[PDB]
Amino acid sequence: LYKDGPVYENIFNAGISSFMKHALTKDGLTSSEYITKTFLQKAGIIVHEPTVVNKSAIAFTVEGFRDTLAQPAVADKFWQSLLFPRFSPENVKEVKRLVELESKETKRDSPFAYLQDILHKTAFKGSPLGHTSFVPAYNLGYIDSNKLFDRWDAHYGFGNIAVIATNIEHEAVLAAITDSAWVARAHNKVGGVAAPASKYSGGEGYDVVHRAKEFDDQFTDVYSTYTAYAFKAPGRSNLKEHAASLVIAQALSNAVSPVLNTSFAPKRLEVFYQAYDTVGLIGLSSVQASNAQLKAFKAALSKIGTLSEADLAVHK
Amino acid sequence: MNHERPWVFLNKVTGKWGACGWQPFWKATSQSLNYIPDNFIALRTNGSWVRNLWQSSKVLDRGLNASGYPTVGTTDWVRIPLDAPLEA
Amino acid sequence: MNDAPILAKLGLSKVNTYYFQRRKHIFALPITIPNFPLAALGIFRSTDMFEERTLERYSRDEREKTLGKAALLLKEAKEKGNYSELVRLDPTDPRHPYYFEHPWQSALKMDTVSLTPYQQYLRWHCLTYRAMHEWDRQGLLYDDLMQPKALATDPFLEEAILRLPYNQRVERERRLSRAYDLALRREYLPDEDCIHPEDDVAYLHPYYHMVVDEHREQHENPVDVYSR
Amino acid sequence: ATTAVSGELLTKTPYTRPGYAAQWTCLVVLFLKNQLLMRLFFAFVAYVVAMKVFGARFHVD
Amino acid sequence: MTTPSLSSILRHTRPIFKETLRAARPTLQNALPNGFRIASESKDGDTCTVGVWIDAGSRWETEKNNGVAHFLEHMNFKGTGKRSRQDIEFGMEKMGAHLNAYTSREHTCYYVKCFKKDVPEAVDILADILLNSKRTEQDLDAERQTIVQEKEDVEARIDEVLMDHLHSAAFEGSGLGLSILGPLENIQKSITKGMIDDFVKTHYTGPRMALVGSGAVDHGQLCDLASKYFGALPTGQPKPSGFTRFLGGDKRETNQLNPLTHVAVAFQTPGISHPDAIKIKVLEQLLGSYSRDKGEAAYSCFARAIVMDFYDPKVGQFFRPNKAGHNPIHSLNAFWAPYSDVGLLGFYAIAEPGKSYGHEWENILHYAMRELIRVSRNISEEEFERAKNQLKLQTMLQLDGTTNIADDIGRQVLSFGARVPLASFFEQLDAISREDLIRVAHEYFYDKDPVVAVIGDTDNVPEYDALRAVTYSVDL
Amino acid sequence: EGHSAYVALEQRVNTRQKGIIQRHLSPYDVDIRGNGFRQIYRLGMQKIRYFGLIGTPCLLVAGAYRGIWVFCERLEDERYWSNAL
Amino acid sequence: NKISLYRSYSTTILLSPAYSLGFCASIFIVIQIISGYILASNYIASTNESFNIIHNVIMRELDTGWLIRFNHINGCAFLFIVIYMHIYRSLYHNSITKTSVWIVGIIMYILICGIAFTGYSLVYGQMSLWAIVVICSLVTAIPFIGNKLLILIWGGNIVSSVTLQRIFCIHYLLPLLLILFIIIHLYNLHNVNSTGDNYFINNRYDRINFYPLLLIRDVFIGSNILIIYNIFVYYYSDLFGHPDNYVPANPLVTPSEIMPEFYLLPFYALIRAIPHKVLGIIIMVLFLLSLTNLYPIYFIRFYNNINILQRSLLLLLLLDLVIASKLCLLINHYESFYLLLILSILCVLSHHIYNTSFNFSNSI
Ligand code: HEM
Ligand code: HEM
Repeated sequence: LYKDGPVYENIFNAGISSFMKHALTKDGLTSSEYITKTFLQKAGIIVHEPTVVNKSAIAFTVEGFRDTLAQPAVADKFWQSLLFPRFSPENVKEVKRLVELESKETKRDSPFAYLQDILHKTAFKGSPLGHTSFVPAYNLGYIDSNKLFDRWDAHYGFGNIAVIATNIEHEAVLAAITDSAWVARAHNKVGGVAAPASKYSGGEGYDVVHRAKEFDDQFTDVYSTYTAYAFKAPGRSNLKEHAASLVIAQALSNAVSPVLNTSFAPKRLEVFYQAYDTVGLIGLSSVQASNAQLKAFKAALSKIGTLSEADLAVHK
Repeated sequence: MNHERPWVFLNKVTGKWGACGWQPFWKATSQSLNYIPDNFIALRTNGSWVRNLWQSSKVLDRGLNASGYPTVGTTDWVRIPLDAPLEA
Repeated sequence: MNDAPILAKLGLSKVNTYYFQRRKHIFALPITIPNFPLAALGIFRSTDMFEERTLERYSRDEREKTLGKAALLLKEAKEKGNYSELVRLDPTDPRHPYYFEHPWQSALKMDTVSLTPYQQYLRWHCLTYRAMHEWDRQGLLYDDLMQPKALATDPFLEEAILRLPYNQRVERERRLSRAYDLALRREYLPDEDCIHPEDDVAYLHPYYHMVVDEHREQHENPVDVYSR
Repeated sequence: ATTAVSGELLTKTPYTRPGYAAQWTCLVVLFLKNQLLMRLFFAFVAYVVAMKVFGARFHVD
Repeated sequence: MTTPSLSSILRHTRPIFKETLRAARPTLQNALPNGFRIASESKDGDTCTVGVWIDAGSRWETEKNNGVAHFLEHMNFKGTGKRSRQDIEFGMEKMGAHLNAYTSREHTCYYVKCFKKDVPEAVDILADILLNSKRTEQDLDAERQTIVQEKEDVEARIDEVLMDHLHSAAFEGSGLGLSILGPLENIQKSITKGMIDDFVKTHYTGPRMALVGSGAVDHGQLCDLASKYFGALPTGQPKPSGFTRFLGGDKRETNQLNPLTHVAVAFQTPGISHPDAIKIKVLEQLLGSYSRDKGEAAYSCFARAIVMDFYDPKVGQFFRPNKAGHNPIHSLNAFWAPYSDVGLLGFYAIAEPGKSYGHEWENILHYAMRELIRVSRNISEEEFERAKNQLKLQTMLQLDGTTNIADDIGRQVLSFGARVPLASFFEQLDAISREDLIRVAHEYFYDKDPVVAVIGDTDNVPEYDALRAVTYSVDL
Repeated sequence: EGHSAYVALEQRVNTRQKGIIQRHLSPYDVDIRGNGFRQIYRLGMQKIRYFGLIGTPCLLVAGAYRGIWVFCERLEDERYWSNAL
Repeated sequence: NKISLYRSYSTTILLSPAYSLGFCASIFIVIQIISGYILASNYIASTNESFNIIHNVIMRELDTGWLIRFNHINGCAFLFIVIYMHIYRSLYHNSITKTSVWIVGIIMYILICGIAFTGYSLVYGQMSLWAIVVICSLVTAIPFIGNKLLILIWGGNIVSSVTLQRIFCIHYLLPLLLILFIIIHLYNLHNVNSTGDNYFINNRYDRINFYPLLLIRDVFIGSNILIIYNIFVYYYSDLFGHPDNYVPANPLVTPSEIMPEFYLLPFYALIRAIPHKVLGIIIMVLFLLSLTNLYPIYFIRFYNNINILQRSLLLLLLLDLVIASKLCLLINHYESFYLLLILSILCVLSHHIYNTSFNFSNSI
């Protein structure tokens, strides 16, 4: 887990983390992309695409039999990637192509994910949680090797790296990430990065795109409008309130989604609960939404408010 | 070589059973002094299928309701594997 | 050389690899044509000692030297925490692991005491044979004359040119166009503008060598023997 | 024109471009080291072949 | 790019594969005298998946009732003799669970995830919907439009449409080559209560149904419930045993406005119960997969052969260099779709259409077919080992969660008659010989008729005739 | 011309050119004698020096061949004059 | 659109007058084609009428048939001279980098040698007959199928009228294939452009339009070389020939010295300097094949620059070829010149055209 994401960007760096998502996975100083990935893939290890988790960190995840992951070579390759980058211009060009494709595909094939991006962008208007998770068009030309190196220097530090394992005995993990010579060859420094808090607007409010004029209609949906109706909810800071919010979200989701699911049921609704540190969103994203529908959703939430201990047992 | 482990045919309407398996065979010639043939009918096994067949004989001859076993083509024969002893 | 202290502290030689060049084979195979029959075999060879010798980059000693210099850079980076700076030095910086010098860049200020008679001849020849071609009177650098061709291209060379910084690429192109304009009339730059041998820097060979190594990388770690 | 390990540029060593006599001597020496032995060997082989195979005599009476 | 690349000079350390073999509790199985099967795998926990797997998909339709299986699936949820739709939904909601129905070409399943205390009620509801559901014409007429909307929605999934094209091309004249939902004209007018009742009567029989339990479940309790509810099923006629002929050919949909081109090339293979099943699985894992995020880091000879021609400078002696501007491949994936009778083993490539009348797809298919021939002729030991290890891991990766374990149990029970213990499976995986794998590869790939499905700019994708001429080489 | 190998090469190698200013005079404003004698002298001197350089090995080998030719010619004359053929 | 005509093709500004040799060779190809077509319209190929129909009909019944014949002869000689200068310039400027152009040029050179030989065979004189006999005696040294092969080439045990007729058909046919190969030569060149005095990669702003400047330069150089050519046509008509070809062929008598034309002499030397006939044939075939650039094919090869040592060695190659020609003619009477003949031939065979970058490598 590497600490970098939209919450750490500004209006001039918007999307730089996305480059960092891929640039670190491309050729480094001490191991190219061909050497690492193939060496991991030929060892029966599934190498996942790096992801941004809570708009605040980049996860590089690897999956395989525990015995294959406990050996100190996989962790060594990850250490090499994170501590000795290269940021070659040709790799940066490849990353530019990849980020363009990611934005375009998410817009075309994941309209609900794009709607979530808009929801956050307008929800937390002048605060770090309102930054964009996709590279804006202009920055596509601006971000290059020098900017990437400056950001890497700013975010450098073993305090910005974490290791998380789920089916490996703890000691073995410690035996794997501590046998690397490259960690011993790296500048020793604990460097933290901090971001401010957030407030919440969102709004009766709008991102305009004529999908029918942008994409071919046969294999994508082009005649629909995506409405996200969201409210402020507690984050993960308080475990009691987080659990209460989980119960509320499950109650709302079960009261809207069909109970009897068929094979080819279409995706028209989603009840989402995005939880962050000390703030969150809970709401309903839908297509062809209506005032009656949104009023019914609000009334359902209010009704959930008045439930008793006995009535809360089912939803719990 | 790797073929199927020995099995037991069982005919339902007639109610008659019998073991079976794949017998390798080759043209006869001189043998080898330093080699006792391994298990060839049931490859990579400690040869327990004989014990399973001996134990299961009483079960099968007594009358077994093998409707939960696969058939062999369109005939009335079903295959019972001899991986583990048959009790039902 | 300007790399001499670094090469000395690592136990290597302070003398250019232009010396120590030697013939090891009788047949120069694969036999290449156009070449008259005997000359195709390569029994007798004609060289002016200014050949590229690119295939000799495939050696363990060169790798050991490169990794020694890289280790010095990484040790400094650990000491001071200026990693990025040190991994972004220009290849014309003597501390760069791929720094390369032309023989004439050090011929006028070499010790020459540890040189055999043949190597002293090589030094004199390098200087005078450089003087014999008059690319310095055309305002060019030797590395400017490494130009790819339309057919049977030198792949590394092309890539080596795209790795250059933009300004240095533009300056190379402008030098070439000025030399072209001069060559129209077979004119030379004013005598005071003659390139000093120590100014004739090998600014493209480090990129050439880095490209060669990177291209051979995937061959030494194949996915499978039959893969492409 | 390249800097020293300390990062400064030193004064260029004085240099006088070699003259035509030096260039001519260099080319003569290079040619001789390239082909003197080769051509002597070929002359010897030609003499042996002519005196033996083709029956040339190279002496009178 | 002044920064050197030390990876080309350094000596790298190679990780090696070492499997982990956790002993799972054996899968118990019993059978009622009716033949209905009951399979169960128990594990420590608090939640369990209980379901019914039925061996009647859309494979048994003759274009007069195509989609009747899906219509039946939708009709089972509209109320029974005892309960109504509202009552069923209320029961599920009180249990806090969802009832999922999935319909495939040769399998259907109705499953519920619940707590161990709701197992009897879940089994009761499953039996109620499966056996006692009343399917009247009025309700049949009230679901036609929802199914039409589902047809229009699933027609918009490019991958599903491509696989439907592949099956329609490969298996023409048999229900295995028909779409699951069926023709629109069949949805709106043809399918009737008579067809639904005939389908249910013919295919919902004892020996073709299993009750599967996974997780914190009791096998004895499951058996008692199964006898209580599922003991009265008829011992109907056996599963049809016909000949499904494979027809090499092509199904190409032209849509030049699409941003990506999807091409699937498949070859005929024997069924899932054939002894070559494990060898075909190892072949599938040998061809491997590739995603664009990897770049040149393709771990298989196949994908790599197709990828490095977009990084090769292609410098020649008498011709100018022709290097691609960028890598256009979005993904390559080897797939195997087996069925009790037949199979489709092949590759699925997604890449940009490219410049009109270009050579990108010509090169892609050229190198794909060359690699097929090469593996038909010779396979390396290191890649053989890689393929076997990847098959081990892939087989293990599919058993995440009680629902996935139950799905595996049900599919294997319906196909092979009983679940194969993983160790036993692995026992057969270390006994495969490289020569046997080469023979299997040569039997089904070399000089055989493929089936091709194309969606996208067919202006650049080669036609069938050319593709038929590259399954063999003059040298051999 | 746009689909030619040398155009492809110039597009691959050279950047997008910028900051180049060219001045051309029409031939009606240029004197054909303008730079004639100076160029004649310079080119003559250059070619004299260059041919003096690259012609030396040929001159040396031709001298050796001339020695051999004289020897063989007078040997054969002596052979013919004495009926030793 | 005259502008579109100007800019349809552009070259470098470093095309010195030495780059008109291709145009001169084109002029002489045109001259040979026209003169040969006029001669063939008055030619009968047989052992009873050939020699007579050239000296008694062509050169004495027409107004300027003699002029046409002298044009044909001296045009062949000057075509070979210009082609040798063309090849020498191509080697001097390292033009082997133009791989297509070079291979097509070598094919054309072999074809032109064949055309010249077959044409010289048509004058059924003493030298023509006996040159045919000697070359065919070279043919019959092939192992196994040599003798039969020779018969198929001659249609009999001796040179006869059918032999002359097939030679005439070959001589007529080949120059037109040569024309097609010249077209391919020019097509490849226009694909890769010209080197010039020095090799540079030029953008359109550094190049100049081919038309009409280079066409006018070609006209100027062509007129000068045509002056030189016509000095030989009218005042040295028989300088590039052997007088024994004015004696009608006598199969019963062999000339004192059988000598080919000056432009084939080097090849003849390669046969006199190798005592074994089979070895000489093999070495000639390897020589011709080695002038090409057809190997390696799938090994990465690229070309570096050329230097003063290589240019001096090229001059040495010219010297050795000339000496070999003269000596191979002189060895008939004087046997002590075998030493210098063999020395020059060995020196020729050991000349490096392409500097093998593979000269330098390391062992495993
Ligand atoms: C289609 C074009 C050509 C035709 C029809 C042709 C035809 C003839 C004919 C009929 C003769 C015999 C008449 C005579 O000897 O004066 C002849 C002689 C000859 N041709 Fe050609 N010719 C052609 C092209 C060439 C070419 C391209 C060359 C090579 C430069 C060439 C070289 C010769 C030579 C060397 C002779 C014998 C010279 C001599 O008579 O002493 N011809 N040609
Ligand atoms: C009939 C005989 C030939 C004709 C008519 C001919 C014609 C031409 C012409 C018109 C050109 C372009 C103009 C020029 O650059 O001089 C040319 C270029 C060239 N020719 Fe030929 N050629 C002939 C024989 C040969 C031969 C035997 C070779 C040897 C392989 C050759 C190799 C070349 C090369 C290398 C060039 C390009 C030189 C450069 O620009 O770097 N040609 N030829």
